[PDB]
Amino acid sequence: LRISYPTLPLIAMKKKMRRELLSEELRVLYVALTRAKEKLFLIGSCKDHQ
Amino acid sequence: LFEDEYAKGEKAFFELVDRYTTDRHDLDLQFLVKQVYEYSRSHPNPEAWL
Amino acid sequence: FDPALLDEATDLRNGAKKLLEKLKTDYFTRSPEQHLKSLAEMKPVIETL
Amino acid sequence: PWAPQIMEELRAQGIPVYANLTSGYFEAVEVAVALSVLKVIDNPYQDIPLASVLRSPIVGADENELSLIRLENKKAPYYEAMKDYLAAGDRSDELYQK
Amino acid sequence: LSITHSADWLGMRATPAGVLYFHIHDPMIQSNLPLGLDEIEQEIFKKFKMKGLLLGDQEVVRLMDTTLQEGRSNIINAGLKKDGSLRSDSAAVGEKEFDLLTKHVRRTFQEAGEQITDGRVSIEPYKMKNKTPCTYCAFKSVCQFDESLEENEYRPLKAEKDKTILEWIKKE
DNA sequence: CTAATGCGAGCACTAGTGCTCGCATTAGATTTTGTTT
Ligand code: SF4
Repeated sequence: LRISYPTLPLIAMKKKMRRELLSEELRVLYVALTRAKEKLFLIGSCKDHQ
Repeated sequence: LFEDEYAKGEKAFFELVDRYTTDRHDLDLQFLVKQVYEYSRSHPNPEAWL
Repeated sequence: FDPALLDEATDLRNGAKKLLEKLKTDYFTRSPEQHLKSLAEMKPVIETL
Repeated sequence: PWAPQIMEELRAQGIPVYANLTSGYFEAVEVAVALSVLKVIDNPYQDIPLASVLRSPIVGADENELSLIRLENKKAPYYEAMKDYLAAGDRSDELYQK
Repeated sequence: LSITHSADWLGMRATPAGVLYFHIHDPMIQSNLPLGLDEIEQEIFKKFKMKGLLLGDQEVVRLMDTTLQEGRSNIINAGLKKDGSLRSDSAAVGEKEFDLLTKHVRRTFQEAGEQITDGRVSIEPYKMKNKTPCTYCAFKSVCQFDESLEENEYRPLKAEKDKTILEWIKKE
């Protein structure tokens, strides 16, 4: 038939996975920041400040 | 394995291949099996999880 | 009326709209019966995998 | 994947850098060249590794000297052309000596 | 070529109607709405809508898609307003523009051929939209291009908009 | 994804004219973590 669309469990898992991933990235950041003894630098990049 | 399965020519195998590959080649199914297997290897009983 | 405030409220309301339309397209462009049918239909393929 | 470009800039400013990297090895020119030598030793009838070795500092053939080798035999493999140049060239030529 | 030799090859001098790309593939439709068979066939049909460049005329457009009465075309990147005039989304240009382009092309060929016979073999990779010719090139180990080396650098090409490009071609 | 573009429709205001609403399509965007000796 040449058609494709997400089933309910796929969407479900995608939602689940997104929040699991974000949760971990958060923890990753925590590990990073807690490595420092005396000094901490946070560097990032964006298109526009304002 | 893939060659053997193509040789058998079982309808189910073609049914799977048709769905998880492109119109030109079957490399995506290759990567799929690799990925599913690798993931299953993080369970204490991989085949049961599968 | 503060111009910025007008626009800010407009933005938020449109935010609500977007959230709902995302919800609708995610789950409710197909009846639950149809979802279950497509799912069940996929069962043999999974067994081969 | 950001680490190399960071190291290059920090090294460019006298700041010593260390990093356990797991990629980028085969795009280093020396590696491509040394590998090319190994390939040519395995099978000289590979035009691109042969040309790589010839143009590398290992031999130091320039673009003119390269096309000059090609002129001896256009249709054949590049190795064949090289052999032919040797077969016809006089020992007084610098290219011959290379 | 086709235009320059039309009179001799066909019988009459012709006008550039356009250049079109056809994507040969067996597409897969990703739809969020349940589709009837006819609607699916329509979506598949849509997947083959041809990109490229056209002549900005309602007649040319209608000659390329005789079905199109009003709205967007499913065969070419053109559309007609309720007015019946060309949609501004349409990938088209005027007569002068097409001729402008073709002239630029022949200029490119002349200059290139000149430099080839001039013996120009310099290592000058371009870089445009993060894309380089090196990725697809077999000769990376022959050139031994080393950006870290002085005298080895990419050619930065600005990915300008069509209007800007044609502007350049006119001024040149 | 998301942001912009345009085109057309309607709903509301004080029949035309404003502007919200909706749809549909390009355009640009993005560049993995560990396990042995
Ligand atoms: S790889 Fe060497 S030759 Fe091929 S394009 Fe990049 S630079 Fe020019």
